[PDB]
Amino acid sequence: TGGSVHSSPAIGQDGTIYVGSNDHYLYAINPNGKLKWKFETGGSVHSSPAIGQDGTIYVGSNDHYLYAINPNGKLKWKF
Amino acid sequence: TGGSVHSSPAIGQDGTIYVGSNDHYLYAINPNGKLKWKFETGGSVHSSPAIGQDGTIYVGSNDHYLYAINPNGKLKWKF
Amino acid sequence: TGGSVHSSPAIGQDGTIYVGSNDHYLYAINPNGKLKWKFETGGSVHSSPAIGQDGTIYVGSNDHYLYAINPNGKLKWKF
Amino acid sequence: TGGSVHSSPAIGQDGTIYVGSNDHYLYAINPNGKLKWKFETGGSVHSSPAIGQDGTIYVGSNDHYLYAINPNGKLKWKF
Ligand SMILES: [Zn+2]
Ligand SMILES: [Zn+2]
Ligand SMILES: [Zn+2]
Ligand SMILES: [Zn+2]
Ligand SMILES: [Zn+2]
Ligand SMILES: [Zn+2]
Ligand SMILES: [Zn+2]
Ligand SMILES: [Zn+2]
Repeated sequence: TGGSVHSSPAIGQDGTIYVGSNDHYLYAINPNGKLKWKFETGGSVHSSPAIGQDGTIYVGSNDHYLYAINPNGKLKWKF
Repeated sequence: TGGSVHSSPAIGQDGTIYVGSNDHYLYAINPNGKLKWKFETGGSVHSSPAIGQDGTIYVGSNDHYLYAINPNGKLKWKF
Repeated sequence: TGGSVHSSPAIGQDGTIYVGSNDHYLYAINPNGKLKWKFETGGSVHSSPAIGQDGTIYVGSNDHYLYAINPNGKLKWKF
Repeated sequence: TGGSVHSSPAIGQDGTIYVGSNDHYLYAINPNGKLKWKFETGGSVHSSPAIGQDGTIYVGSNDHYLYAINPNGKLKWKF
């Protein structure tokens, strides 16, 4: 990555490892080690992501925002 | 929100995203992005909430308190 | 409690809420709100407890120790 | 251990307790209390490990790295 990983990884149903980092990013990583995508946030992602029934990744950041991100990496919504 | 989200989101059985923030609040957010309710606490909510069989949300805060909150947003009890 | 709750609560199979606090303690709390027991540790319990198949509560502390605690509150072992 | 345990323990399917520590290590501990193995990292392991279907332990560290570790203790990959 590019920042310390204080976030705890969540594992998708397809096996994808979802984790945040204090480099302002959220990383989706395949089990083989290659990166699926990364979603840039406005602050350090200290929160551990959560996965719902639809596969949406819910993670908070140090920019007052709670990000909802689709499995493909596009932003669903943000609070 | 109004504060950095160091808390990790818990996802309800109905799909509701439960998360805390260091703005002293606990947020219940629908999957569509709209807010269900928020419960104000006496300190920054750094702990990640937990959900039991009855749907009660258990989360700790930086005010020495462990809050138990019903799914509708009213306080069950606090330790 | 007596200290800020940075630990995230784990919920037992009987419904018991297991959480730590930075007052050096680990708290087991019944869903009704009354306390089951508390196990004193040598440092602030910042880690979130985990529960295994036998009901043992595994939680780390800021005293270099990883505590294993039986459901009744007595120490199983510590690393 | 040799450092404060800010990481939250993950419990394997065989019962093994996987946890990190700020002594730069990741600890795999049998339920009897004896250590299975430890994997040294380049920074304090503040993240809580996660376990996938294959039993791989995914944990982040304060050295910008996301470690993937096989159940036997050898490194799968790292990001
Ligand atoms: Zn760094
Ligand atoms: Zn930053
Ligand atoms: Zn801020
Ligand atoms: Zn405050
Ligand atoms: Zn205090
Ligand atoms: Zn202390
Ligand atoms: Zn120390
Ligand atoms: Zn160090």
